Amino acid sequence: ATPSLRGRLARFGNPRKPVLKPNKPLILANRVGERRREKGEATCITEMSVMMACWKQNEFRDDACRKEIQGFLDCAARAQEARKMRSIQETLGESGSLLPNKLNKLLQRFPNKPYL
Amino acid sequence: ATLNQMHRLGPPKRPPRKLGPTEGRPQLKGVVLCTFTRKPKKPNSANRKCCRVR
Amino acid sequence: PRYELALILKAMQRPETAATLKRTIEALMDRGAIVRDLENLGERALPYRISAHSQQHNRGGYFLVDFYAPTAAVESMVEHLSRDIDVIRGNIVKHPLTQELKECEGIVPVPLAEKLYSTKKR
Amino acid sequence: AKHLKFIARTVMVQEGNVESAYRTLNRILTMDGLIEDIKHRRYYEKPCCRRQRESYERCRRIYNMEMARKINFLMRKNRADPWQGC
Amino acid sequence: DPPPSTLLKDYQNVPGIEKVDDVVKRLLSLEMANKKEMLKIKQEQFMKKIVANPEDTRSLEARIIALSVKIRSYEEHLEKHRKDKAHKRYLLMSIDQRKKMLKNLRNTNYDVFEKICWGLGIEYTFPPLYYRRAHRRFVTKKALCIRVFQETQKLKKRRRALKA
Amino acid sequence: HITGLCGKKQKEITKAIKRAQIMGFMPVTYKDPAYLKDPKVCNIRYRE
Amino acid sequence: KNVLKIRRRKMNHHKYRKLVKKTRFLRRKVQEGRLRRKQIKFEKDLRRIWLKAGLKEAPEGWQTPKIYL
RNA sequence: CCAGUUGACACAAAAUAGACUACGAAAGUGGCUUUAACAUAUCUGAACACACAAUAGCUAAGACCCAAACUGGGAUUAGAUACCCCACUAUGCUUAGCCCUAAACCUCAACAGUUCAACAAAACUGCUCGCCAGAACACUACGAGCCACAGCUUAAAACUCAAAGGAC
RNA sequence: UCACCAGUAUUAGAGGCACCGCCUGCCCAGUGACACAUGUUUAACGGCCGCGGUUAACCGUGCAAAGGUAGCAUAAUCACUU
Ligand SMILES: [Mg+2]
Ligand SMILES: [Mg+2]
Ligand SMILES: [Mg+2]
Ligand SMILES: [Mg+2]
Ligand SMILES: [Mg+2]
Ligand SMILES: [Mg+2]
Ligand SMILES: [Mg+2]
Ligand SMILES: [Mg+2]
Ligand SMILES: [Mg+2]
Ligand SMILES: [Mg+2]
Ligand SMILES: [Mg+2]
Ligand SMILES: [Mg+2]
Ligand SMILES: [Zn+2]
Repeated sequence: ATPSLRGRLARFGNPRKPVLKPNKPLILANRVGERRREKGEATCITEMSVMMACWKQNEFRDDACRKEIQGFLDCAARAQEARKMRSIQETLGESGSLLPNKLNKLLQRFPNKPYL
Repeated sequence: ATLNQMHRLGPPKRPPRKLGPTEGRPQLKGVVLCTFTRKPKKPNSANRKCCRVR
Repeated sequence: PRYELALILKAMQRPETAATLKRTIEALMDRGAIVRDLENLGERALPYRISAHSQQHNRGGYFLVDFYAPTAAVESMVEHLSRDIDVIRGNIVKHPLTQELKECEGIVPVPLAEKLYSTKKR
Repeated sequence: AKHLKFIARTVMVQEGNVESAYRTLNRILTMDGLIEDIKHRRYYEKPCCRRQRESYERCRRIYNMEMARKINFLMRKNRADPWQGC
Repeated sequence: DPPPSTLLKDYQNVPGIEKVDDVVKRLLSLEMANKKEMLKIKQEQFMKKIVANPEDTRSLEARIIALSVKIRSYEEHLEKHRKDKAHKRYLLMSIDQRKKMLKNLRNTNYDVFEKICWGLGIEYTFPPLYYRRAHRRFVTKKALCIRVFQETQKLKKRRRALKA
Repeated sequence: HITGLCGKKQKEITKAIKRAQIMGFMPVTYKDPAYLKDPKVCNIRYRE
Repeated sequence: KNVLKIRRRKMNHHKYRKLVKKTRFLRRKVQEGRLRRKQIKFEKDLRRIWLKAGLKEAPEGWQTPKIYL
């Protein structure tokens, strides 16, 4: 629920203290916050670990650790496919938040009127 | 301000002024002692003369 | 004024608890009070393994000894309680029913911002 | 120390899906209000900086609540061309 | 300074406690009362002793008595824990208000003012004119001036007595 | 915001909670297990 | 606004601090001399008062101690 | 004698409520209990006065988890006496004394009442205490006063200026 | 258990300086004392630098412990010195 906010700004009638000192005016802007994207995460951790364990048990031959290297390559291909799917969905469907353009146009249809 | 403060302080005052020659002397009679030279400030540039008069 | 003793004891048998209650009541009466009521929540489990000079126990009661002690005696009674060994702890708070409740009627409709910025086209 | 050992913050797990229990514990900690507390306790927060942080947090929270209310109120208009007159 | 056995003010009007269980009579006593009850009892006693119109709480006499009782309470408080300087400021402001009220009463009535002064006991001392804030230098200067005045007075007396 | 109490009522409730925590009538770092039979009073966001 | 007045004030304060640090013993000597001159002036004023206050030779039994230790 | 469970376990403060405007003349003050209580049912009224007053620094009284200026080193640039790290002296503290500063700024004075130069908190009506009407010099010298001796309150004078300054 | 002692770390013994005020800045290469797991101690013995430059800062530097910090000044302070 919207909390109180009367006795928080430094105003004429207000005889209290300014517990809330906003650095900018509280005016609902016609834009919305942008959704973050991209992050150096480097996926494929479980397959990397199992491949490292296999290579430690054996040496470096591809015919020995085939059971693990095949899964590692499959997981790498799946990660590439997931990256491509995310890049595609960035323009089709956004997960979590909605397209900022929708709210931008909605506010453009009925913008703010603070200056009367 | 209020009238009480203006009454306690009072109207302003007209202080005097004084140039170099005290007692009001627009035309003085000095004696020359030196005839050195001096240059102006940064913008202006010259080598005008400057005498040490008493 | 009225007061209430939040006596918190352990599961230290019946006669020992009775003797401690008698001692506390005698002290309260000597301080100039009048016994109002005597209640207790039974020697049940404690909210956490607490020490009481100086063993750990997990089973203790919450005896309530109401009284009408004077004004300048609460700190002395708290110090006396802290001095006791069998008593775990307990802050003597005034009677709760004595505080006349201020008749409130739910939340009121808080209005929106009542003018906070100038009127300029900017 | 003087409190019971294994009772609280005991998010059980099952079905070999620790990610679900991990997210549940994360949500619990976030709703309780201690992750940010520990993150700020990583170093000493000056009283001036602490008050500034609290003020900024309150302001951002009020703004976010107002924006959420406005969105919940104005999400109705999302058709396309109902009139087509112009 | 009422005795520690008298009943309260609001409880004395009703006769329900005058003839009731001894526990209630013992609980509703000054010994078991609070500071506000003692203050009210003292105010009532002073009003009945000095003020000829009791239960006023509007004129200047009742207000002056209340201010004096408040100043006494502030003094009793500042007795222990003197570091509380906010209470000292409140005490100074209350003393100033009491002085103003006494001045107003004296300007309005002189006989009643003298009666109140004799009753309460607060002497009416004139306030110091100027607050030049004397210092060590000025103090010793004034002392030397007084000494020189006495010496020159004695010298003039001797000179006058010289003529036989 | 989630509980939905008034100023005075919430203040009294939290004061009583703190008094019980200090004196020793309620666990501080957890909830009393001997009194769990409580209907859904608050909107427990966690656990849905 | 810009912090120019206050920055210049702080610079002047730092210059004064450097001045006091580089030289302070001569300042203390000048202060001692000023205190001595003030004491001498006070004694002369007391003597003038004694002379112009009718009687002379200064009242007996009085002492004029020196202030400032 | 370091990292992880448990057992006798900090003279500093309380997290979610802190998504509350609460109390004070100001700084300021929120885990609980208490000894007392916040003048004015006419207002303003002293920086010739009375009460004081964030932190800052000092003399003793013990040291603390942590940090602790200057310090020792490590990689560092021609140079680091700083930006990363480890420990510490006075110190962040109370038990006894102080000095009397602030971006003490919400830089919007108190009392009763009404519907704009620009940033900001739109204008004011009647009354009252204090201050100013150029900048560096000038949180200064000289005076005066102070338990303060490299300190603090008011506080200038000659010279230079064509200026200093706030908003967009 | 003859004093130091019929005393006990705020108590005694061996030393440097000179009450009170501002201060006691740097250095264990060398000697001494600490086995302090290789380091401490300079209020211990002792020491706090040179060459060329627009009457000097700052440059190029060599060596170690620092290279005289504050302060006072023709000194009871090597002729210069009257
Ligand atoms: Mg105080
Ligand atoms: Mg700005
Ligand atoms: Mg403390
Ligand atoms: Mg102040
Ligand atoms: Mg530490
Ligand atoms: Mg340093
Ligand atoms: Mg320390
Ligand atoms: Mg402030
Ligand atoms: Mg006034
Ligand atoms: Mg003023
Ligand atoms: Mg030395
Ligand atoms: Mg010589
Ligand atoms: Zn409530």
